[PDB]
Amino acid sequence: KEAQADAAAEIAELAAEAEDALQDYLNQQANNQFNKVPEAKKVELDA
Amino acid sequence: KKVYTTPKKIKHKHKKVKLAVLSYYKVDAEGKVTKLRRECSNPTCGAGVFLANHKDRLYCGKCHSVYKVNA
Amino acid sequence: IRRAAYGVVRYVMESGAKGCEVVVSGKLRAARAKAMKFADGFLIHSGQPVNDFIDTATRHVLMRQGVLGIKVKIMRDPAKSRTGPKALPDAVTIIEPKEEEPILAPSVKDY
RNA sequence: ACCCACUCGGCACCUUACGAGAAAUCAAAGUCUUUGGGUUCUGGGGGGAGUAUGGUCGCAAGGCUGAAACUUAAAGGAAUUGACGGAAGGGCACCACCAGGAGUGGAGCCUGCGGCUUAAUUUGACUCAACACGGGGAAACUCACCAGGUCCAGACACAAUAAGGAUUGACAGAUUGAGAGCUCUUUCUUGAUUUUGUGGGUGGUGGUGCAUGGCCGUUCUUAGUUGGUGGAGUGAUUUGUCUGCUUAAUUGCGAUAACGAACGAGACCUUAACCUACUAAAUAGUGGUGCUAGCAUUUGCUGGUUAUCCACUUCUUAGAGGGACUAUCGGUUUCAAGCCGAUGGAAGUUUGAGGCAAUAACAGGUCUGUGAUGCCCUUAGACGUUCUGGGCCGCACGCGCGCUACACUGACGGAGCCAGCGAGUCUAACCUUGGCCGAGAGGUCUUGGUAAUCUUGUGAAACUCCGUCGUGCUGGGGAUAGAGCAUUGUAAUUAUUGCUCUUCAACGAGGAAUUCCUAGUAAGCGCAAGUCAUCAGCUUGCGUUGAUUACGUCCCUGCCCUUUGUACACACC
Ligand SMILES: [Mg+2]
Ligand SMILES: [Mg+2]
Ligand SMILES: [Mg+2]
Ligand SMILES: [Mg+2]
Ligand SMILES: [Mg+2]
Ligand SMILES: [Mg+2]
Ligand SMILES: [Mg+2]
Ligand SMILES: [Mg+2]
Ligand SMILES: [Mg+2]
Ligand SMILES: [Mg+2]
Ligand SMILES: [Mg+2]
Ligand SMILES: [Mg+2]
Ligand SMILES: [Mg+2]
Ligand SMILES: [Mg+2]
Ligand SMILES: [Mg+2]
Ligand SMILES: [Mg+2]
Ligand SMILES: [Mg+2]
Ligand SMILES: [Mg+2]
Ligand SMILES: [Mg+2]
Ligand SMILES: [Mg+2]
Ligand SMILES: [Mg+2]
Ligand SMILES: [Mg+2]
Ligand SMILES: [Mg+2]
Ligand SMILES: [Mg+2]
Ligand SMILES: [Mg+2]
Ligand SMILES: [Mg+2]
Ligand SMILES: [Mg+2]
Ligand SMILES: [Mg+2]
Ligand SMILES: [Mg+2]
Ligand SMILES: [Zn+2]
Repeated sequence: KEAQADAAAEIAELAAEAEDALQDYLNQQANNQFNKVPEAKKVELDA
Repeated sequence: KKVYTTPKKIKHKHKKVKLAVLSYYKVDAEGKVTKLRRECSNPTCGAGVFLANHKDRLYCGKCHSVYKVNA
Repeated sequence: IRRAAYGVVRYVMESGAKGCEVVVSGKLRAARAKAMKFADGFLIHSGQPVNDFIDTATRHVLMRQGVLGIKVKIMRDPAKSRTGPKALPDAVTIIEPKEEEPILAPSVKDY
C-alpha cells in the first residue's frame, strides 16, 4: 500500500511537472584593465 | 608477516642549524659599510646574493648549485 | 527494501510498460547475503526480441554495511514500437472472416 | 455329491457414505453443542520414572500396588511440499559403452603443479568443475618475493615554533652501486609554501571470496517454471503438469475432471550454402577494339599495356527480394504425432555451425582487473612509492597438457606449385614490394599503403613429379655440447631470438591404465590474429589433403525420471 502511495506521489510530481508554474568586468580582461604601471621596481648588479 | 628484523643504526634527517647570521656586514665607524662576503655576478643573482667561503671555494647559494667562482 | 522496490515496479507499470523486474543482492542488516526478485507483468528472456524490447541496468549502491547490487529490467510494449517489428515473432494473428449471405440465383448488373 | 433361490448364525473381503474424524481412515471409529439406552475400566503437557518408599506375592529372577523434590516450552499425532538413501522400476549421452579411428600412458625436449632447495625461489586454484588456467610467452618494467638506497605525493582543523627566520635547496669533498646534498664537513641560499604534536585523513597486488557488489564456472550435451476458470481437500496443497507412444525438447499425439494459456524449448538473430531474376561497380572482374611481344603461319595460339576507348555483370563485392515447408510418392505405426525408404531439389541429421537462453542451487572461483566495497591490519626504520641488483627459470625425484620421433605410404636433393580467416604508420616510425651487397641470418638505398587501391595471387604446408640412399640406430632421430657471425633492447652472463660448422644421446610402437571422436567430421598439414621491443613448442580462428567404423544398446560410467522410506527442513557436510 505504501509502495502504491509512493507511486501515486511520483505521478503527482510527474503530472505537476507537465505544467507547474550581470557581475561584469570579466577577470580575463580585468588584469589587462589594471595593467597600468607603477607595479614594481628593478635595480641591481654592483661590482 | 615477518615483523621487524634490522641491524639497529637509524638515520636522522637534517637541521638547518640556527645561525641568526647576517652579522657580517662590516661597519668601520659611523656610518660607513664595507660589505663582507663578496656577491655573485650571475644575472639571476642580483648581487643581493653572496658567495660562501670554504677552502679554494667561493660558492653561490642562490643558484641552487651552479657556477663555481674561484678565488 | 520491499516498499522501495515494489513502488518502482508499480510506477514503471503505471508508465505503461509490458513488464518489469527488480533484483537486490548483497547484505541488508544481516551478516549473511540474500537476494530478492521483484517482478510484475510480462517479460521474455531469450533470443533477438531481448535486444529489441527489454532494457537492463545494474547500479552499485554503496552503504555503511556493504554494497548492494540493483538490477532493473523493463519490457516495453512492442505494439507502440514505432521503429522495428511491432510484435514478438511468436505473434500469429488470424484476420476474422465475415458472415456471407449466399445463394441468390445469379442474374447480373449493368453500368 | 453337485446347481439354483431363501433363511438363521459364522470368519472375511468389495463399493459407497447419508454420517464421522485432526487427518490416516471408520458399517463403526455412525445415529454428539439438535450434546442422556445400561454398565465396567483408564488418561489429564513433557521429563524426572514405572524411579524412591511402605505393603504384599515369589526359591530366585522378579510380579502387583506405587509417589515426590527438581527440571522444562515444548514433547507428541496425522497429513503436505521439499531434500536425501549403501530400496524398486524406467530412461538419456562417444565429457558412457558397442563397431572402430587417431592417440596419450614408454623415450628426448617444451610447458604447468607438487616436492625439495633457497636471501627470495611472490601468489590464487587441487575429482569431472586445480595442473598451455589467472588471457600467467616474467631479462629492466611487469612484480606482489629477497639484499639494499631515496621520497611524501602525511588532505583539512587546532595548537606550538617563528620574521632577530617557520622552512627549502646545493657546488667540492667524504660517503655510496650510483654525477642521491641519503648523511657529514664547510656556508651560502630560501621566505611562511613548510616543520613539530595531537585529531583526522590517505595510499596499499596487506587479510578476509566464510562479510559483499559485479562478473564467471557448475548442476545443464538439461527440460523445467507459473497463473486464469473449473474438479478434490478444514488446511498446507493437489488435479491441469498423465500409463502409453512420439521428440533433440512439459517436442507433440493420445488417454483424460479438466478446459484453455504464459515464461523457458521452438520461434528469433548471426555465419556458411542456392540465384545467367533485381539494383551496380578504375578500390572487383569478363568479352571486344585499339596499342603491343613471341611462335607458327591459312584464319591461329600465348602474353604485355591502373584509363586508348566501347559494352557487359557469369565469376567478386552487398543491398532488396526469392527459396524449404522434412515437398511428392510410397512403406510402417493406436494408420495419431511421427518414423523409414525412393524421386526431385542449392540445401531434407533442429538444413550444417553458432548467439541468446526461465525458476533454483554452490559458503564453486575472483578483494591480484576496477578510483567497486564493509570490517581488520599497516601508514615515515611504511605492508605507500620509487631507484640499483637478484628472484619467479633455482634440481636426487612424483604428476599433468604438449612438441618431435623410432623411418622405405620414408629422409634427403632438385623440380611442379594451390588456400582461407586476419592485421598494418600522427603528431609517427606500423604492414613492406622493388634494386643492390651478403653462404646465411641480415645489411643498405628507395618505394606503395590510414587500405577491396599497397604488402598480398599473402606462389603457406602437407601434397604432386624426377632423382640420391637400401635396411644397417642407416643419410631415421636431433637431445646434449664446442667454436664463430648477426638481430631486438638502456642492458642478453643463468646462454631472448636468428644463422653457420661441429658434436650424433634416448627412442626398434611403448606395462597396468586412460583421452577424443560420426562427414568435408576424425586424423594429417600449414597460416593469420591475441600476447609482442625481442621471444610460441600456447590459445583463438582459418583454409588445404581427406579416411575407417556405428547409425545400436543399457554391460560399464555419469546424470535425469517416477515409485518408495524418513525421526532430515541449517535439509546426509
Ligand atoms: Mg520464448
Ligand atoms: Mg532459442
Ligand atoms: Mg471421503
Ligand atoms: Mg570401443
Ligand atoms: Mg590403444
Ligand atoms: Mg626492481
Ligand atoms: Mg626523490
Ligand atoms: Mg600528521
Ligand atoms: Mg593517528
Ligand atoms: Mg586496492
Ligand atoms: Mg563464493
Ligand atoms: Mg560472488
Ligand atoms: Mg584464500
Ligand atoms: Mg552428441
Ligand atoms: Mg508432476
Ligand atoms: Mg551476380
Ligand atoms: Mg538425390
Ligand atoms: Mg570456499
Ligand atoms: Mg573483483
Ligand atoms: Mg611460473
Ligand atoms: Mg587443459
Ligand atoms: Mg635428419
Ligand atoms: Mg620433398
Ligand atoms: Mg661474407
Ligand atoms: Mg645415425
Ligand atoms: Mg601404435
Ligand atoms: Mg605472433
Ligand atoms: Mg599461454
Ligand atoms: Mg513423504
Ligand atoms: Zn649565482
